[PDB]
Amino acid sequence: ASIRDAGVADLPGILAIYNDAVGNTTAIWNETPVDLANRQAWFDARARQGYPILVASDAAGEVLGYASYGDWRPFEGFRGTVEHSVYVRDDQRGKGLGVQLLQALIERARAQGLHVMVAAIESGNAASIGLHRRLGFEISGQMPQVGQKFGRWLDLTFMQLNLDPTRSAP
Amino acid sequence: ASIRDAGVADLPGILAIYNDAVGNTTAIWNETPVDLANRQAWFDARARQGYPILVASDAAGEVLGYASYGDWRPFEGFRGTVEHSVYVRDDQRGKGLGVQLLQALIERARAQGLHVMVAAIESGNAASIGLHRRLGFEISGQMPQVGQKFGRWLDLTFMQLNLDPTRSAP
Ligand SMILES: C[S@](=N)(=O)CC[C@H](N)C(=O)O
Ligand SMILES: C[S@](=N)(=O)CC[C@H](N)C(=O)O
Repeated sequence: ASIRDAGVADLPGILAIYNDAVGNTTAIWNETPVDLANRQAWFDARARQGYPILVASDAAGEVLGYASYGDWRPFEGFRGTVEHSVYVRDDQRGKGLGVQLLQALIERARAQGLHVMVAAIESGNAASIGLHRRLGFEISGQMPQVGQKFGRWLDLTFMQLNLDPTRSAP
Repeated sequence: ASIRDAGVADLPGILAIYNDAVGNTTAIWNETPVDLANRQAWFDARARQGYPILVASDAAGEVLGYASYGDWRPFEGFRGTVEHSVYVRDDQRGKGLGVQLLQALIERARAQGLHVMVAAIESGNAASIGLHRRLGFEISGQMPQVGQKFGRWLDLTFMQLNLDPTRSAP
């Protein structure tokens, strides 16, 4: 697969992947599916902030997965920190697309001069925790029963990657 | 001091405390002061969500401190979790107002049917972390350099309290 910036034509594929995660996994703690308009607004909001939306695609242009990041917490002081998301279409798992997407995202974040990338992962998702660990992320939090989905409590694991360790001051 | 729900007449007092924290402390990671309208909007927004705003007041009716809570993360799955804030006027420290406000806030949260209360504390605030530890809060996050203020990086500590540990499922 090849990694590139998402275009409007990729939204339908992104939408399908997102809604599949919503209905079948704990990767996203939302149970209500969204529509195209919702993802179009999201697409525009990201462009407005200069934040990237990447997609793993093939020669045909099918969306095999996507990744992006946005603000983490609503306070001026967290401006050097973003929370990202990586979604691989179910049938494309086990092919390293997650690694390709996250590596590309890390490079864009660093190029944008950001300082820290935060990952919010459901604690039982060993596959995701491992992917992040091998890309430099370190566990920074374990928060039990802070979430819920499918009628059960869920635990959240926080991980983070410092994009510029030598930058001792903002 | 007595603890009661805030009213519109308490906003100027709350505004002063908030803005003083903005300019002189690392309790809130914002460096821009707000105006009364901002607080009035916040006041009405909390009421709409059924979230309380409590004030510690004296015989003269002065706001010696205030506390409240709101959503922690923007996803449906976190609806059982709230993030709180507690501010004591700077001349009223050492008078147990923080404990008084937090204990009252905890009871309100439990009564509203919430599952977890989260505190977001600058890691160097030993006093605040100790106060929360004594109220049953446990450390669940330690994130280096995710914030900044006064031209330096700041570390964030997350602490949490399960309000109803016997509730097996949401
Ligand atoms: C919904 S969740 N388990 O907190 C994951 C959120 C995802 N990283 C996002 O930024 O949309
Ligand atoms: C700005 S901060 N250090 O993340 C504290 C935020 C505070 N708990 C609040 O809810 O507004």
